[PDB]
Amino acid sequence: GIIMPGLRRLTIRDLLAQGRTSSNALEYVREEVFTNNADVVAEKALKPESDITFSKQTANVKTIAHWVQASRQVMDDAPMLQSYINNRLMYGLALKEEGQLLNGDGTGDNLEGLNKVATAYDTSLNATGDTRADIIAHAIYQVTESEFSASGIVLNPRDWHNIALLKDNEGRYIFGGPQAFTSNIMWGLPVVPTKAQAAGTFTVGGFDMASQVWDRMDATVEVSREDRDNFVKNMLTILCEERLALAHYRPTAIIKGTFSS
Amino acid sequence: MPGLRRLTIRDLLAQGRTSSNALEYVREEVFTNNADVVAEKALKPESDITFSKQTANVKTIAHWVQASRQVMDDAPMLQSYINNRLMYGLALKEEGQLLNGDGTGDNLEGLNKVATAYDTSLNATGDTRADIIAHAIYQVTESEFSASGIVLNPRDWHNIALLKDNEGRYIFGGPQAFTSNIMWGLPVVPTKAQAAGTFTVGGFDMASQVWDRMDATVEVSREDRDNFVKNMLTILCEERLALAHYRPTAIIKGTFSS
Amino acid sequence: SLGSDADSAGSLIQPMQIPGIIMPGLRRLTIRDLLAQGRTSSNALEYVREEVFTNNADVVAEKALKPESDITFSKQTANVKTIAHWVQASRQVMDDAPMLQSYINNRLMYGLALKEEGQLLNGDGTGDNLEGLNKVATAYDTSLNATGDTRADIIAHAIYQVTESEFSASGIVLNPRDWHNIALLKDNEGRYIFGGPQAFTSNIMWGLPVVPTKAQAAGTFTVGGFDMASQVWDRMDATVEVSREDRDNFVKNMLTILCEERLALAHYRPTAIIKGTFSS
Amino acid sequence: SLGSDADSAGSLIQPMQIPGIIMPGLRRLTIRDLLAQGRTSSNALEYVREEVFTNNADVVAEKALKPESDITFSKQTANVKTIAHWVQASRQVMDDAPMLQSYINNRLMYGLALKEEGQLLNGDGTGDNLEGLNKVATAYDTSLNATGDTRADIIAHAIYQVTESEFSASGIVLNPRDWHNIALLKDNEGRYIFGGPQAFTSNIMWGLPVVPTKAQAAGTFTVGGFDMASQVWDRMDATVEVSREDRDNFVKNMLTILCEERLALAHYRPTAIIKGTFSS
Amino acid sequence: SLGSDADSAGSLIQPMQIPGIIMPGLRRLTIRDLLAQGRTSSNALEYVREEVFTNNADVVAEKALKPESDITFSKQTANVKTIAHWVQASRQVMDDAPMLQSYINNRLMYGLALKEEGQLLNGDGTGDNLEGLNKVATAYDTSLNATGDTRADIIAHAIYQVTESEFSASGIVLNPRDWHNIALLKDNEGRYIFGGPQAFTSNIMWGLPVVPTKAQAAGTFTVGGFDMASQVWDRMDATVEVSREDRDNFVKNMLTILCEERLALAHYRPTAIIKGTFSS
Amino acid sequence: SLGSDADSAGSLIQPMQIPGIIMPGLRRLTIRDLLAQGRTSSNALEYVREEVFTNNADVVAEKALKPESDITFSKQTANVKTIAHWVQASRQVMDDAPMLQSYINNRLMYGLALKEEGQLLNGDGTGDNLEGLNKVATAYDTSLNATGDTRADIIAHAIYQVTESEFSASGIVLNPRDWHNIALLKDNEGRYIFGGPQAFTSNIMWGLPVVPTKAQAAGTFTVGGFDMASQVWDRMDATVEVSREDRDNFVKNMLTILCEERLALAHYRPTAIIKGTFSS
Amino acid sequence: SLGSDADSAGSLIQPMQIPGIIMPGLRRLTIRDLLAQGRTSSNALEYVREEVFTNNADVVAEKALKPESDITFSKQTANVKTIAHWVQASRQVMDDAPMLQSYINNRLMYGLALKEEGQLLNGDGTGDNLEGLNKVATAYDTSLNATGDTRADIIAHAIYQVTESEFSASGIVLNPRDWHNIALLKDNEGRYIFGGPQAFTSNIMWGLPVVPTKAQAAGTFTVGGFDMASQVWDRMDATVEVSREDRDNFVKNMLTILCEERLALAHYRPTAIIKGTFSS
Repeated sequence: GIIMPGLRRLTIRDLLAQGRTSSNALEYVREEVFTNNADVVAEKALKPESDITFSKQTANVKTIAHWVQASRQVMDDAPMLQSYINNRLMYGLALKEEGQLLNGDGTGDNLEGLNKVATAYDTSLNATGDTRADIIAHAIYQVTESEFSASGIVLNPRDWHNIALLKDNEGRYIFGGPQAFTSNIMWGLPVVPTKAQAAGTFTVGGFDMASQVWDRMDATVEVSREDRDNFVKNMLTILCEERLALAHYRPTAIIKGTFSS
Repeated sequence: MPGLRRLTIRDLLAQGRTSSNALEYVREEVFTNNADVVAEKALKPESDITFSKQTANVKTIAHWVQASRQVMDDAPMLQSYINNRLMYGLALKEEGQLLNGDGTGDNLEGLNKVATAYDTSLNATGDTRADIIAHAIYQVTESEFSASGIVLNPRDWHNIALLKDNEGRYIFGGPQAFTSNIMWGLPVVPTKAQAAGTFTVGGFDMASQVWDRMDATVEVSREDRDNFVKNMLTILCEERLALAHYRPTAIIKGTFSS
Repeated sequence: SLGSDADSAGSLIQPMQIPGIIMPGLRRLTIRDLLAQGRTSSNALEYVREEVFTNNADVVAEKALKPESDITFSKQTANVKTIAHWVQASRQVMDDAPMLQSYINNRLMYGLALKEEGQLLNGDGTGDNLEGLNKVATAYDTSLNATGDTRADIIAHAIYQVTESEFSASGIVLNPRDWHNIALLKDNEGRYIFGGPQAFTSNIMWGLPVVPTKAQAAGTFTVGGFDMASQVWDRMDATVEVSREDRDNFVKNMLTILCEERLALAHYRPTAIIKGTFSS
Repeated sequence: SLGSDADSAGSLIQPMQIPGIIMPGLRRLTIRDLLAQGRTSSNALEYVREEVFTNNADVVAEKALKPESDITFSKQTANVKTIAHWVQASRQVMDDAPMLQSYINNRLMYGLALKEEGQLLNGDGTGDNLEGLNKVATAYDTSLNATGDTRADIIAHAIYQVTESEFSASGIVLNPRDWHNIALLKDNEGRYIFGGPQAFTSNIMWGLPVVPTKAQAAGTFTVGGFDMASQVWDRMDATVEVSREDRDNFVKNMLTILCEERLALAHYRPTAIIKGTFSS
Repeated sequence: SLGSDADSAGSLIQPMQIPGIIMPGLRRLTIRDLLAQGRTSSNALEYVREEVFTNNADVVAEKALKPESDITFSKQTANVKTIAHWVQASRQVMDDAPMLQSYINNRLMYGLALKEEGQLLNGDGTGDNLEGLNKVATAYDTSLNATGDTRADIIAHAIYQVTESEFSASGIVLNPRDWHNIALLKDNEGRYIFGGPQAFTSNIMWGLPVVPTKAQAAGTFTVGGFDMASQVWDRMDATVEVSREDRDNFVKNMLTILCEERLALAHYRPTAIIKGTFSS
Repeated sequence: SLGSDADSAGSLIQPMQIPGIIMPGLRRLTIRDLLAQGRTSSNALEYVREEVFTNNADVVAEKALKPESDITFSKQTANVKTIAHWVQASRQVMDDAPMLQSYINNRLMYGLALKEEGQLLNGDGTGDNLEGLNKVATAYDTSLNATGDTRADIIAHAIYQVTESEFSASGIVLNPRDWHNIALLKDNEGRYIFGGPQAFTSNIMWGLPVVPTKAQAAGTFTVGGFDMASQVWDRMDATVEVSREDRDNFVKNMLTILCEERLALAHYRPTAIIKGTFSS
Repeated sequence: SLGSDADSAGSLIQPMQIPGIIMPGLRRLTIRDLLAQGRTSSNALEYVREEVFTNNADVVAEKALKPESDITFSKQTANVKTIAHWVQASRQVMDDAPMLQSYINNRLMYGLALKEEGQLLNGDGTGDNLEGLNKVATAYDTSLNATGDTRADIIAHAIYQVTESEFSASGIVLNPRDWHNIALLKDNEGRYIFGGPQAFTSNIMWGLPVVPTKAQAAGTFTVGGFDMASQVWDRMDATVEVSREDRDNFVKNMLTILCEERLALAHYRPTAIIKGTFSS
């Protein structure tokens, strides 16, 4: 009966379609333009021709990891401790796992993160005298234009906090009062608060189907004694690596913006 | 996986396995033979002999390559490929020593180093490159040992077989049958190791012997130094040899002054 | 008056028929038989060829650092190309000539497999022409040429240039005419090198099979270890399909015969293929 | 004086008669035995070969239109021509020379069978005359000629030109005189290429049977796969008939001897037959 | 001093007699046995050869009038000539040497046969002299002579010229001295053509038997199918008779030994024989 | 750092021993087996050879004085010389290394037999050196040298000079080098006389066996009828004796090894032996 | 010390005697065996040979005069000659050396038979000297020599000239030195005509056995049909008689050993023998 020493919210990784691969890099097809010309046709008449543009895209596999040097003795003395450290690095890694999935520079090392792919928020949607929550509501609607049902919201914890505590001109909580509160949800959608999301920034889309995460090697932990001089110093190097790749089937289905102030 | 040519050097030489640091044999050095006609009731000539213990050490040849741990998993059979490729790359440099070993320190006593110099006065006016090799074979006789083989740079040997009389006909083989590597009833091994313009001839079949201490192997480590922390994989390919040189007089090295 | 012609009884006589059509010159298909063949399913092929082998394995002293050798690789791609042609014939003709169809097929597969050979030998890479042998092929070493060399002297030189990559030369490809002018070589004295007037010589040179094909343009020659150097990838075997519903064929009482095939040429070691030009 | 002179006693002595006539040189009949033979029962022949094969087959881009190819066929006809000749002779001479009748025939079957070759080799093709080999035969490619070649080289070139149609050459035909000078060729040293003075060489060049006949004009030569390239079709075998009632004959005490033959030469593949001229 | 000199006892010694006269070398008579032989009993011979054959055999159009051929015949004759000679000898000698007459026979019978070949070869033809082979023989075709030919090249050419008659040659006749210098031919390298010094050298050239006879004048030569080209007809065999009553012999105590023979040379095919002269 | 050098673990590792000793190149002894080998038991040899045969045999005139001939003789002597050498070693070495004892014998017998062969060929003839072949040998005749002759010709010339003694040649003695240079003779074209690069030639010349020995000085050669020309007489065969008492060998713990042989070379016919030089 | 020096103890050792004498080169006799042999009983020979045969046999016209022929004969003489020589010896020597007498016989019979051969070939013919082959021999013809001829060519010519006699050649006689220098003939390329250096050339040329004898002077050569051109008549065989009472031999204790022979050389046909000189 081992007990987990971390958090219990929703991971961006959960909001995505997970899959396993074996290839070094993945090549797929991103649907571009869909010129739909379907119409009514009389008998003995010619029919409409629709068109579908396509673009060949490639998602490279990147690797994330870290290690720790420990005293060989200490480890053999406290068996339970080692198991703990292992189950700790998995979390410590999963945090920076999101960091990439969110703001992937798309460079030689970084991945092509969501924020880099997402369509910018439409400003003309903003009304008069409407809060921050209103903006997100507009974003959810802006997703519909991609012909995809929005599912998921990513905000900086500090921001998401103040948002949940919005009041009107009288003092009433915009959200469900303390009494009837449930969990991290909004507009009937899952909310993922992460320090990865920069303050003032936000992301919304139908992640559950827009983009999918491809796993090459599941996050694991390996240990070595003969690593370098670990042997002559009586050390134990613990490794925690994981290699994956992120694909993007629809950039339109994702949106990111900024809270004006 | 590249294919090899017809068996080389190693085959020309005597092969034998060992299990020691080095080899020690005894060769006769100077036989001061003063045997002569003797006048009656006079003092007879005094002859003498000199011996020496020559030692041939066991050297080690190897090289390694470190590849990305991921690269290996993304392509399984690659492993098997590099292995069969390092064995080759090594076995090539192996001959390199056997031919041009410096003998100094680490380097082995290569044939060309130990080999007795070629005689220039043997070259006559207007001789083919083949006439020279013919001369060499004779010089080998000055040791009382039959010539065993010839070693030439592939290109040189190539231009040799393509010789022709002042008529136009080919000497070795008329432009049909594959010209077999044979000169004056002697096997000819063309190796890149032998630099162009240079050549070697001798009674290899019993002039020198190659002693294998350890056969060529391929070992792979995952924890070598950084490796594990750099997600690297080290492939190793080593071999332990020992080259002996019984008769140095039965080996000639020269240069085509063409 | 009663001759054998139009004006008279000639109409009464029936010219004897010679059952069986006369199939013309059938060039012997080669080249493809010289390469490795294998079926595929994808429209493209990603392979790799050893580019540079920086081997520097030396002797190592005891307790010393060993040499680090390195290997360079070049990721290559072989795209699948399509070759074909069609024929539009009258539906009547087909019904009035039984075995005709069976003929046309065998007669198209030929015309098709012909351009196939023409591609493999002289590709291009650009457009749709596959990266043919000659295109990829490493150039000949002019330095090898000496003085007073024959044409056969050169091929001998070329064969050595193949050994550079380390691979036995599998065959030689020459234009029939050049090959011909070779078999008829005479020494500075007058007699023939190969067969003499007594008899013709077999298609063998320097112990290697000689492949003379109209495919190889005159003045050019190719040598290498084809059976290893490059492999052909068969996506779709050469097949013949026929449709009467095609275009307006149904309303015109017509048939459209199609003969197609999908290939893809992959090159493993260009270093093992030499191409050159006979100096006239 | 009683000499053997006419004006003395020569009258009494009668010269001895030598039985038998001195038939001139009998040329060896070839060609016919060379070509394929078969008999018919009609006045002409009809066969069909492929003429134009427009093969526009090629590589095709994606979504593109394919190359259209077309084929052409033609009905080639070979008519049955007739050859003959007659000889009028006095009935007196016929009765006073028994063995003669049976003789004339032998000298006619030959005379006719001789002009048979005359056609088969140089058939004018003009209306009545048969379309002989030379008229049909594809001309020799002058380009094949190299610099400083013997006559033997030329023939070697010829044979190759046959291969340029995918057909194995059968035999060679040259005027004896030309063939002679060839057999007597010698290298720059002085030795004979074919047969050393001790004995004459056999009739074989480049592994092919050589047929020397006065039928072939000097400076001209023919090569090809005769054994199959063309076929002689017999309608009526050579026959000899005699009539004493033939028109005027009877009243003038004459005898008319006739001899005829019905043939038809077919030329299936002309691409496999070459004819050229030596550079005198 | 009793020696064996003329003026001493030498008179007592009688030299030893060696039985048998030393007869000179006898030329191997060939020509005679080379041709066809057969005897007669008349004065001359008459045979007949097809003079001129007018071969008009040709392709005939239907309903047309056929070509007419004609033949000519000529009667050629061959006379019987007489060869002989006599030796007038004293009756004294004849009786004092019994075996002499017996000897003279084997010396006259031969002596005649020697002059027999003489006519047979270089028969003047004019008057009584038989029309020998050379006179009848067809002249050599100077046109055949090419540049850089040897003496052997010519004889080879000659043999071909015989084929123009349509008859294969069977023999060659040259003056031994000329033939000799032929067997000793060398290539531009010095080596012998017929046989290296060690070896002999059979009397065979170009597959034909060579016949060297001092009868054939130097510089001249002859080739043909002799055994079928001509026949020698013997009227009366060689005979030897002796008369003492001849002329004034009875009163001079003498004899006259005669030796006569009657021949008749028939030349059937003058076309199958060729005479020439080494232009050098 | 635990190394394998003397400083660390070098001691622990025992180098692998190689059984036996490496004897230098043993020159193949010839000459001795080239002559007649007979037994003896005296200090010297005596025989007699006809020196001068003044043959004046001639034609005689009747009753006259006949010619007077005369003969001359001489006694030739052949002394018995002695060859030997010794080596003294520590009795300790001998007892410690068994093999050495028997080894030295095989090295002294040969070491002697060599200087023996060296004597037989170039025996100074002075003092104790026996009169060797080359000294006794008759000088080559320069007159035989013709312009443009190869070294192989000169040898052939020598053989003839041997025949001048009515005795046939037995063998040829050449310095390995000179012989080698000969085997590599080329004709004016470029080919080899014996050679033919594919295979090396045997040691035979003009039917005579060739003997290349380093004993023969460079530029010098010998030819004759050795087997019947000269004879080697053995008084005492090669033997090896040892003694611990040879002089102070006792009080020094030494061991003296001796090896001697007694010979006598007889030269019967010097006229059948030749020696000369080449152009240097 | 006690050495083997003459002035010490060597006087006690007796040199081993080699039994027998070393007889010089016994030159092989030839000539005599070539010619036919038969004994006589007289002192001279008489035989006759047909000298001039005037053969006028020709063709005779009818009832005309015949040709008169004529023959001539001449008596040929062949005188017998004697050859001998004696050697005076001491009575003492003869008794002190047993086998010596026997030796002399075998050394005299030879010495004589040697000058016998010398006569037969180079017989002066003048006075007592026999008329040897060379004197009789019909002079070699000069015109037979053509431009660019070897020495072997000349001998080939000689053989032919012998044929003009109508007789086969039996052998060839040359001075060994000339023959030898001939076997070493090289073509314009440097190859040996007879036998390549490897092989041994046989004593045969132009199919005829060659006989090299010192008897034949250098530069001279003889060819013919010796086996029946000349016969040697033995009157008295070679014998050896010895007397003590000869002259003063008895009072000086001497023995005169004699060796004589009586021969007679006959030359039947000189026309079958040729002698000449090499133009060197």
